[PDB]
Amino acid sequence: GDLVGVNKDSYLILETLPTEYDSRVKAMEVDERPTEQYSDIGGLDKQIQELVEAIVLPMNHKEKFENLGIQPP
Amino acid sequence: ASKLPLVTPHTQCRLKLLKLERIKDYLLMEEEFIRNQEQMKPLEEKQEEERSKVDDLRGTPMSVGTLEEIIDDNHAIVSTSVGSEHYVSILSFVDKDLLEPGCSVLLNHKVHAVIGVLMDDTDPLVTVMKVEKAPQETYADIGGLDNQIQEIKESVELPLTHPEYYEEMGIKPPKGVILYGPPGTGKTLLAKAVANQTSATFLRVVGSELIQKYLGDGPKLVRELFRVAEEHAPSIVFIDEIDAIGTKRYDSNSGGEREIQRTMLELLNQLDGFDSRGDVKVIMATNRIETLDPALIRPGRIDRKIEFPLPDEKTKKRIFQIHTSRMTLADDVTLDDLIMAKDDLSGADIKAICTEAGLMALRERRMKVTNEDFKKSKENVLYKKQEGTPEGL
Amino acid sequence: CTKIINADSEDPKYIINVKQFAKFVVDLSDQVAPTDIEEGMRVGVDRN
Ligand SMILES: Nc1ncnc2c1ncn2[C@@H]1O[C@H](COP(=O)(O)OP(=O)(O)OP(=O)(O)O)[C@@H](O)[C@H]1O
Ligand SMILES: [Mg+2]
Repeated sequence: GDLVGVNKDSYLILETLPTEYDSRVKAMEVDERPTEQYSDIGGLDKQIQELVEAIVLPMNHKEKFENLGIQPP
Repeated sequence: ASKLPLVTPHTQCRLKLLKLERIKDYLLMEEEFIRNQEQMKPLEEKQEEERSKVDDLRGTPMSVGTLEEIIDDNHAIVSTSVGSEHYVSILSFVDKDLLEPGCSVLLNHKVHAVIGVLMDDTDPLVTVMKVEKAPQETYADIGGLDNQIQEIKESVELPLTHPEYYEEMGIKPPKGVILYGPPGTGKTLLAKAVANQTSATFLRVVGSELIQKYLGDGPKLVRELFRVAEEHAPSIVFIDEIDAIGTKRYDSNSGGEREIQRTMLELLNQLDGFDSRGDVKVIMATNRIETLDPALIRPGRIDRKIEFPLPDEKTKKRIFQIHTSRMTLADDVTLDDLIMAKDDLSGADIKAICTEAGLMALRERRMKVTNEDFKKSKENVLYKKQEGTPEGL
Repeated sequence: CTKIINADSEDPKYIINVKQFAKFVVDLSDQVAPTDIEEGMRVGVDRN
C-alpha cells in the first residue's frame, strides 16, 4: 500500500513518495493558527481549566501522569 | 436579421417613419451595389474553396466532445467521451453564439481544437408539457362567460396582439391570473381556449404532479418549468389544481408537507423574486382558494383574480344546446323542462347528462334520443349528491 | 488538464492526477514560476 514512483516503461520502482490523503482531509488542517488568548474568555473559568488539563497538559508534562501511573483522559 | 432598432417614439409617428425610410434606402443602395457586383462577377468560385480550406483544417475524423468551460477568450476546456479533460484553442470559424457549457462540440482528432458544434434534442420537457391545439374545441364551444373571457383576453392575449396600447401609456400587463370557483365551472376550459387561440408556447401542469417522492425534486421541476419558458419566446404557464401544492401553510405539520412548502417557496420566488421574469405569463386554477398562501396570490404575483359562478338560468340553455348539438334528438325534447329546475346544476354535470342520455339511447338501439331518456339521465346523474338532508338546514 | 495533489521538496516535483488517464510525478516547464503553482489547483500539462 505504499506510494512509490516507477519508470514510465521499464516499470521499476525508483523512489518513495509521501502518503496520499484525500484533498478534503488535507484541507481540514490548520495553517492560519488563530490568535485568541485565554484572557478573551471570561465567565467560563472552570471549563477552561478542565479542557486545558485534559488536552494540553498531557502533551507537555507527560512525566506527571506517568509518575502517578494513570493514563490521561 | 440583426437589423437596427429605430428607437423613435416606437409608436406610429413621423420620426418612426423617417427612421425606417432611412434604413430602407440604405438597404436599397446595398442591394443595388450587390446586384451590380454579382452581375460583374459571380464570386461563386471564390466563396467556394473557402469551404475547402475549412474542411482541410478540420480533418475527416472529427470528434464529438463536450465543452465544459469557456475561458471567455477563444479557449476552452473540452472533455473527450472517455472523461479526459483537454485545454484546446477555439478556432475562428465556429459560430460562438452557439457555444455554452454542456454543448456537444466538434473537436479536431489530433489537436482537439474546437471546430464546430451540434444541435441537441428539443425535449428536456418541451414535448411533455406543451398541449398544442386543444382537441375539445375553440372559443366557439364556450358560452355564458363573456365577461370572464374578456378579462383573460385582455390579460394574456391583448398584450401579445397590440403592444402599442399598453406601451403607449407606460403600464406593463398584469402578471398572473388566478381562476377560482366552484368545481365544474369552466376554468380549465377557458385556459385551454386561450391557449389554442394565442401564439405562444402554452404549458400545463397538475399540482399533484409536483409532489415528488425524492427530496429536492419538486423544486427542480418548478425551476425547470420556468427555465424552458424563457428559452421559448412569449410563453404561458397554467398550474392547474394548485391547491394540492399551495395551501394555507400551517406550521404544525409533519412529514412530506415540509417539501410541499419548500416547492411553494420556489414557485413564490419564480413568479416575483430577485430577477426579472422575462416575457412569460402565469395562469392558475383552484377549486378551493380560501386555502392558498397569502404570498402566492398577493398583488404583484397575481394581479387579476377571476370568480367563476355556476350557470344561472340561460347559460344552462346555451351549454345544453352546445353538448346536445351533435346527436339526433326526437321532436319531443322538452329541454327547458330539464333546465327550469333550480337544481344548481354545474357545467360538468351538463356534460354528464348529455353523455349518459346518449349512451342509454345507444343501449336501446334507438336511432334518436328521447326526452324521457334525458329526464331519466338527469335523475340518474343527480343521484350522485348524497349528504345529510335535515342536517345543516 | 491535471489536478496537482502534492508539491514535494523545495525542488519542483509535482504529483498531478490526470482525470481518468493516470497519475504522474512531473516538473515545471519554464513559463510557470514556482510561486504560481499551489497544491489543489488545476494545471495544464503537455502530451509528451
Ligand atoms: N360554459 C361552458 N361551455 C362549454 N363547456 C363547458 C362550460 N362549462 C362547463 N363546460 C364543460 O365542463 C367540462 C369540464 O372541463 P373544465 O375545463 O370546464 O373544468 P374546470 O371548471 O376547470 O374543472 P375543475 O374545477 O375540476 O378544475 C368541459 O369539458 C366542458 O365540456
Ligand atoms: Mg374547474
